[PDB]
Amino acid sequence: SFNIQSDDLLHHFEADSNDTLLSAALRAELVFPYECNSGGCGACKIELLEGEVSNLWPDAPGLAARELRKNRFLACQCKPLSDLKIKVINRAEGRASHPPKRFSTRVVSKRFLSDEMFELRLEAEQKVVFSPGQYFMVDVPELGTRAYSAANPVDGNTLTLIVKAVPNGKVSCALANETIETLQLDGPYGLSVLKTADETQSVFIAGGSGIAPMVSMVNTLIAQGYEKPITVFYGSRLEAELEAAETLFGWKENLKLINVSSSVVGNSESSYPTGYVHEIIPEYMEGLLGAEFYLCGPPQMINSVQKLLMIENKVPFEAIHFDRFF
Ligand SMILES: Cc1cc2nc3c(=O)[nH]c(=O)nc-3n(C[C@H](O)[C@H](O)[C@H](O)COP(=O)(O)OP(=O)(O)OC[C@H]3O[C@@H](n4cnc5c(N)ncnc54)[C@H](O)[C@@H]3O)c2cc1C
Ligand code: FES
Ligand code: NI
Ligand code: NI
Ligand code: NI
Ligand code: NI
Repeated sequence: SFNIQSDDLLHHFEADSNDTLLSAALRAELVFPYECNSGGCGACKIELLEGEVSNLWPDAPGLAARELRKNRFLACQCKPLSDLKIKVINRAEGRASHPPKRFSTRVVSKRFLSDEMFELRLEAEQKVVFSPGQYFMVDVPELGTRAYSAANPVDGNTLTLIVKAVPNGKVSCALANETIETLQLDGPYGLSVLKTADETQSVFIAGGSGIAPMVSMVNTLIAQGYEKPITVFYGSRLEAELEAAETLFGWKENLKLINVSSSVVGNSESSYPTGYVHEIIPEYMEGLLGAEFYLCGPPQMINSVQKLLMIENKVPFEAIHFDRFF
């Protein structure tokens, strides 16, 4: 156990040799800036002042090469080799209600939603807790560990994942194609979560695997009797996934699913608006004044929709929740 000190933190904390600095801080009940826990966003960046560390992923894109030369690391990609003194670069913007914990699961079902998208249902030996919008780190031995979002409302010892098999992707393709009886998880993690307050309505915008946290959040709203409008914009190049989306969300009168197809040929025998979600949203924007927006999944879409909302319209930063998968 190594002692980790920082003037930027409320108190020092211990880190086990097997934890990253970010994981250890969160288990120590500290607020710590992060978003993705996956080396892409850069939010968890630290400067190493005293001590030695192991860099889990030198080529992590969340850090510029110049920053590495200036003794910076990503806390989510950094393990201590000694007691440390660190500087936390960014201001922390939120704290999760449930802290991350390691636990085992049994895979109780696998179901293909389309050629590339499938649903896993997992069972733990104790209740699986999270805030809808959060994710769990799923390890596949000898291949890697990746974040996957809860796709269910919180419910006993269960967890649902919705995974897209990424071409040449190590972990997602293994989850798709292998028969795996047990999975070791660590979570929940994540700060982009369902919130209900003074918003006029809720708007959920995703593409591909980004559907997963949307299903948890929307189905939670349905279960909890949310009465304000819920609008889901969902895009894919594969119309089989748009069709799958129709079955994934629960039903309620105030829920509208707007599937948008960028597919080359017309499939499914159900015509959708064509193009990309950032092309379709503008004709709804007048009616979405005051919404809470949740943006989930792929970079091209989150980038395009972010510009649409904050530049072309006047949606404040505070009304938008970013869940970037990188
Ligand atoms: C917050 C968050 C939530 C997510 N939720 C979902 C979800 O609900 N459903 C879903 O399908 N996907 C989700 N993803 C994406 C998912 O975590 C994987 O990135 C995706 O499944 C592809 O992983 P892969 O191993 O198959 O592909 P790979 O291309 O083999 O690896 C995926 C990414 O990890 C990079 N990488 C390479 N080496 C390492 C390393 N040592 N450590 C970490 N990363 C490395 C790769 O360069 C690549 O960019 C989420 C991602 C994030 C950050
Ligand atoms: S939380 Fe570490 S790079 Fe995103
Ligand atoms: Ni102490
Ligand atoms: Ni404390
Ligand atoms: Ni809770
Ligand atoms: Ni455009």
